[PDB]
Amino acid sequence: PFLAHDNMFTFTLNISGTLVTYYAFVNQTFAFTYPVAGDPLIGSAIAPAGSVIGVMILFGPDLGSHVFQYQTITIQITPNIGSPLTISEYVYQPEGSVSVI
Amino acid sequence: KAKSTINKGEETASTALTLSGSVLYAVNYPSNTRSYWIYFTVSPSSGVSSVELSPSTTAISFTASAEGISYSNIYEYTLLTVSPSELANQVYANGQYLDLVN
Amino acid sequence: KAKSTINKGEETASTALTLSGSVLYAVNYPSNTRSYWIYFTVSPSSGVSSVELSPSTTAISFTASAEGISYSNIYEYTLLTVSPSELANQVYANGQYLDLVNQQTNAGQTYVYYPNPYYALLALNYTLSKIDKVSPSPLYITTTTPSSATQIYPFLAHDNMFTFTLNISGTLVTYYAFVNQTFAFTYPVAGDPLIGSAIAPAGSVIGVMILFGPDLGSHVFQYQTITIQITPNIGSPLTISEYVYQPEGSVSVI
Amino acid sequence: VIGVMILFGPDLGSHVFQYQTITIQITPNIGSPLTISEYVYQPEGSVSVI
Amino acid sequence: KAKSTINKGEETASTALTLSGSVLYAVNYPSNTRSYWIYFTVSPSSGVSSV
Amino acid sequence: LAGLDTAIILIAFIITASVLAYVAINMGLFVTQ
Amino acid sequence: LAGLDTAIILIAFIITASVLAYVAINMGLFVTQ
Amino acid sequence: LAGLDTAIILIAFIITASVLAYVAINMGLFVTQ
Repeated sequence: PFLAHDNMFTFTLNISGTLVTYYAFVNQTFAFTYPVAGDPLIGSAIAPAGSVIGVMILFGPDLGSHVFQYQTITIQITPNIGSPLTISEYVYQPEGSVSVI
Repeated sequence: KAKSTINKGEETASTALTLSGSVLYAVNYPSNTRSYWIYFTVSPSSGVSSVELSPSTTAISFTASAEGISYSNIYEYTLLTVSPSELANQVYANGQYLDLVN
Repeated sequence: KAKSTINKGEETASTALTLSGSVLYAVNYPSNTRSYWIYFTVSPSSGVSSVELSPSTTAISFTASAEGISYSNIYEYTLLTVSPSELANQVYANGQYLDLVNQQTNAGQTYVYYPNPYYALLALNYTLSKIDKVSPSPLYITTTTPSSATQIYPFLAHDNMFTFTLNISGTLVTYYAFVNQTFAFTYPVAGDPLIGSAIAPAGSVIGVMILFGPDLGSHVFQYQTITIQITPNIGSPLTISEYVYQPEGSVSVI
Repeated sequence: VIGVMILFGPDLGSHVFQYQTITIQITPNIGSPLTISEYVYQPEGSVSVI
Repeated sequence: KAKSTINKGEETASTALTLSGSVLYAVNYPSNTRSYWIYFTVSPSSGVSSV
Repeated sequence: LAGLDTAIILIAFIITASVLAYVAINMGLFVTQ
Repeated sequence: LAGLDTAIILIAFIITASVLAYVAINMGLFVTQ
Repeated sequence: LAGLDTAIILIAFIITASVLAYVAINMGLFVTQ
């Protein structure tokens, strides 16, 4: 029953020539990082130079009920060693359900 | 005490991050009212140093100007710690398994 | 006697506190008449040493020259001292108790951080009520309608009210906050394995929120300069100086 | 030039220093002693530089 | 006796070591759980005296 | 003894320029983005 | 012997350096901010 | 007398100012490179 308050987004896959769908359920806005390019040292949780690291922010129930429209969205990463990375974007309106914005 | 501290001061000024790739936005298209996820990539500034992105130390923030909602350290989990031997053992949607981590 | 005094003089030069993140600012957008709160995160500069942020030996001074105000030591409470164990359960939104504090574990040491200034606010509402016994409650966050709050408690009308709505268990729950005196608090945001100690370790990230009272909240900063000075006991002060004139929406950016 | 090599045992080698101050002090019979004190943050490379 | 004191007081003010060369800490890198050893080199301060 | 003092005056300033360098590039990576 | 005197001058020098140190950080962060 | 004390202290203060030069050049090289 308690999986009814979470958020939902559907993505499908074609395995062995068969169509299989998947349904999501998230109860809190969070984000995770996974290797995407040239990361030899796996397990140490370190991003060496030359290795690209993907970042995925998952919405939730508290925020997913809205849609960012004509506002300045600001995400910021702050590592322990070095200067932070402050991203500041402004969106007009999403398109295709996956927009570059 | 001075020498060791100068060594770290140099390390701080060297490391930095850049926004490699683009930033993506997932929202229900026909009725634009439901947010799904936001994804992008990140890499060190250049070939200068190796940055550590362990979620126990670094913290991804978030805020919204219009709706006034603000956040702090939405960064909780990562997949760098796991090893590709553990993932590829068992998962499938049909009679045959599939490999996730290349 | 000389050695210890030269040794102590060496430790002074290695405090090095800086500013991280940004300096947000939120007010009533339609009628820009009341000022609610100011929240900015503050971190050590680099891996030099741990800096002290205890509210007993630190001064935060807020002043605006354009209107003749000058406050000193509005630094009263922190959330670094409270342990997440006692705070874990006693908060009930609807049906189930929502958890405000987050925690991790790595390298044998556990971590503690807070995800929102709102969850940090509610955690501050409870801790002043039960943990540290005080007769005057500078903050009182309740879910009753503000009119009802005036009926049950008379003196809850002079304070300035600002709301923050949430979404728990699928029902839109609202909240109301009342501040009777301008004060400021801190709460860990990242890499703070030192819970209860109130000493920001090297490279950690700490939050600092200033809640406007009634006397000051009635004024809005337009074409004025702000000066916030976080003065620890030893080492470098930090003078946040900005120049703003408009809110640009519900919240500002600088 | 002489080389000092501290070999950890079972009592101390079971730990790992992180965000700490490590201090070593050599004390000869005549003359001042050497006082080494570094602040290690995060071990990297399997041979840490500090 | 006063002679031997000065002959020994000078050596105390002259002999001193110094850390030349970096310090190396060795631990298991994929999973930082153990600790192996620490190595560094020492040398006299200047060309002043032996220790 | 110009060694002991200037050694601290050194590190007292090396840390100072480090923070200024930290906040300077902090502004840089912000505006270009 | 003069080291008994060098300590007084030395500690005073450290204080002047420390005060100058953070005043730079205070104003350095200001101009960047 | 104080002549021997001044002689002994003179040897001591030189070594500290010497070893400060030892580390000052090393970190100057490493940083610049």
